Order: sequence, then C-alpha cells, then structure tokens
Amino acid sequence: EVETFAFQAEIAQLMSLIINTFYSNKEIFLRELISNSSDALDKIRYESLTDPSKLDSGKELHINLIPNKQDRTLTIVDTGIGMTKADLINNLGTIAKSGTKAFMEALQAGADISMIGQFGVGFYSAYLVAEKVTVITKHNDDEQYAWESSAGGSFTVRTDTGEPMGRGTKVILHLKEDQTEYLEERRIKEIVKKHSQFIGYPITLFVEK
Amino acid sequence: EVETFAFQAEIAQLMSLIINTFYSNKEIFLRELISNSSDALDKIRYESLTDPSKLDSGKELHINLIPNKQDRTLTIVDTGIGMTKADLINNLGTIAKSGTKAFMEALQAGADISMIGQFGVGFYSAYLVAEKVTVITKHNDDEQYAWESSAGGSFTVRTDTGEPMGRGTKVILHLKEDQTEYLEERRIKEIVKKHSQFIGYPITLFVEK
Ligand SMILES: CN(C(=O)c1cc2c(C(=O)N3CCCC3)[nH]nc2cc1O)c1ccc(N2CCOCC2)cc1
Ligand SMILES: CN(C(=O)c1cc2c(C(=O)N3CCCC3)[nH]nc2cc1O)c1ccc(N2CCOCC2)cc1
Repeated sequence: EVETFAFQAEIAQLMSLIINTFYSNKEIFLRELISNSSDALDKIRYESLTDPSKLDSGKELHINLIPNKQDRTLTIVDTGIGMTKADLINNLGTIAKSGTKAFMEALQAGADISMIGQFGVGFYSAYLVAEKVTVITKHNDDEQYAWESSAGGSFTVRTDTGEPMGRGTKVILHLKEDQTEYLEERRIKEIVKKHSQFIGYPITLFVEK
Repeated sequence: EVETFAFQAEIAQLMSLIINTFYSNKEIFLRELISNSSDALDKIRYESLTDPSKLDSGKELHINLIPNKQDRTLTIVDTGIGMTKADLINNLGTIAKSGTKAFMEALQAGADISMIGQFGVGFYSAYLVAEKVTVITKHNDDEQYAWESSAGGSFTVRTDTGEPMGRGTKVILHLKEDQTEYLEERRIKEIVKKHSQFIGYPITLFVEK
C-alpha cells in the first residue's frame, strides 16, 4: 500500500542543511515551486503541439495558489505534465544528484541558499517553511500518486485514492508554526510580483472566504 | 531542396530590436546558447533513464566551444536531444510567441536586454554578435537538418548532407566584423566563468592550433 524509500545520500544531506541553517530569506521557496510548475506546463504545452490528445486530461494550463489558515497549508496546484511513479521514486532523484552535490560545494564556498534553483534542486527549499510536504501527481501515462516527506532521510509513495485531478501536480506545504506569513494574501502577492512576474501561465491566488 | 519560411511577426520584431539597439553587454549571447544546450542535454539525459536505447546515437553528454578566427565563426556544439523538422519550422516558434511579446513589453517598460533568457527567447541574442546563424541538428526520431537565418524576417530549413553528428545541435555564429573578441580564448573563458559556472555538463573550449 504505502512504500517507504530513503533519499539519495546527497539529497538527505541537502535537506538537513536547509532545515538546520539559520536563513531569514525563506520566501524563495514560492518562486522555486512556481518555476517547477512553469517547467511542467512548458512540457505538456510542447508535447501537445505534436499530439493534441495529451490535452484530453485537461486543456487549461495554469497555476493556482491556495493558502489555508485553518489547516496551516499552502497548496500550489498546476495542470502541467505531472509525474510518473518512476519520476517520484528514482528519475528525479537521479537527475538531482550532480546539482545537489554542486550546490553543497557552492554553499561551502560561500554561495547563498537563494542560488538553489541554478542547481535544479529548488524544490528542497520548501523545507525552509514546511515541516511536511505532500505532493499529489497525475501524468497521462500513469496512475495518480501521493509522495510525502517530513525529511529525516525518507519519503513515501502510494497510489492516491483521493479526488482525481485529471493531469498535473499539487504541492501541499504543511507550514512550520513560525511561517504562517506565507498564508497571507498580501504576502503571497508581494512574493509572486517580486520573483515570478515573468511566468507564461496564469497564476491565480485563491482568496480565503 | 531548401525551404524558406517567414518568422512569426513577434519574433521578426524582436530580431530587428536586437540587431538595431545600441547595447554594449553583448557577451550574454554565449550564456544564453550554453543554457539552451544544457536544456537539450537535460532532456536526453532524462529520456535515457526510461529508454537507454535513446543513447545509441551517443552516450557522451557535453558542450564544445569552437572559435575559428580564419572563418570568423564561433561554434557551440552539444550532444543533447536535438530538434525535429517540426521543432525548426513551427513548435519552437509557437512556444516562443508569448515570451517574445512579454519580453518586448518588458523592454518598453525599461527592462534590460540581458533579461532575454527569463522569457525563453535567449537564442535570439545570438543576433547581437552574428550576421548569420546556421544551426545543424539531429534528433533520434528524425533526419539531420540545417536551419539558417541572417534575420531580415526569414529563415531556411533543408536536409543536411554534411558530416553526420549522431545526435545533438551545432550552432554556428558567423560573427560581425567588430565582434571578433568572442574568438579569443581568454574572452570565452571569462564569459563562461562569469555566466555559466554552474552547468551540469563538461564545457570544453577547443584551442586553435
Ligand atoms: C513534471 N514535474 C512536475 O509535475 C512538478 C514537480 C514539482 C516539484 C518537484 O520538484 N518535486 C515534487 C516531488 C519531488 C520533486 N515541485 N513543484 C512541482 C510542480 C510540478 O508540476 C516536474 C517539474 C519540474 C522539475 N524540475 C525542475 C527543476 O529542474 C529539475 C526538474 C521536475 C518535475
Ligand atoms: C532541443 N533543443 C536543441 O537541440 C537546442 C536548441 C538551441 C538553440 C535554439 O534556441 N534554437 C536553435 C534553432 C532555433 C532555436 N540555441 N542553442 C541550442 C542548443 C540546442 O541543443 C532546444 C534547447 C532549448 C530550447 N529552449 C530553451 C529556452 O526555452 C525555450 C526552449 C529549445 C530547443
């Protein structure tokens, strides 16, 4: 039912560095996640040019930002290409290996944590603000999956029996208690305007009722 | 034999802006092209994880920089995924439309030409230094092609009967007379160190004999 995996050694080391380093410029996590969503959307958009049937699972290409004060969660939803079971368990970790090692070498040489995206491992900056990250994903060629990690060197992958999402990725950030500023509408708008002004897909902020 | 196509209106406008604007920070073209090569290499590397036969056309994943003082050309060769005929004629132009329009709107609003890559149209910065650009490409699923443009609103595409390259893309920059500094070893090294220090593939500079 639920399978548990160890992160690649380099990724586990990067996650501990992120979780334990005193670093006040935490807002970069949102830019990194939106950039990842933009990449997934670019991929499905490109693939649909030669195979329009790839859009049968949904034609709208967008990003939704969903803060939830009551649950203390910030959700980033996109209708990109999504990820396969192989992506979640191995492919993405394999690809991230050289960038993770290079990033850690750069930090040692005095680089700033904000440079994380230049190494293709921006996702892990989510651990600056989140105690747990849950990722629900659906690729055309595979089942709907739930990936999850509270760091500590492991992650889980299971088939997701929850609401179907058609195609794409939903990243659910379970925020740390001192990081609730990222649930504020004005704060999210400020971050998006500063870092993500130039993304080629509509970014919609869902206002809480 | 040789087919001639018009650039999409927005791209033709961007090219004229690039060719006609007084802008001294021309070195960004090399960073933009190396970033494009890195993207192509990421794609083949990722695809090879689920289908290792995609590497039958070549296992080495790298970038070569080849200045040629005698021909006044700077060649950037990569062994990435390469491009199909559809990529050259339509797909890449289609995708670049929103980014090109957005980039031009940003320039109007005072943005710097160096921001070109943030709009996914970095390739066109090649026209800061080149009077003509020739692109030889080979994707696993297609024939070897030669794309070429001296701007002026048109480009050509033909099947290439020249040396086979296995898989990848070769960008040949026919430099403007006042832009020969980009053929100098020290100058290329300076640019690569400043802008491309963090690329996940070997970048080899070929020294002229
Ligand atoms: C296909 N795909 C996605 O569906 C997707 C993944 C996301 C992640 C993420 O990175 N992970 C979530 C689980 C663990 C790793 N964060 N937000 C995401 C939004 C998405 O739509 C995807 C997009 C981008 C990238 N990367 C970009 C940087 O360079 C390396 C590849 C890899 C996959
Ligand atoms: C698959 N592929 C390539 O084989 C390749 C293309 C290159 C270009 C280029 O852009 N063009 C050459 C002909 C006309 C347009 N310049 N140097 C390149 C090196 C390459 O290996 C490729 C790589 C990157 C991208 N883009 C990145 C930015 O975002 C939009 C997509 C699109 C295709």
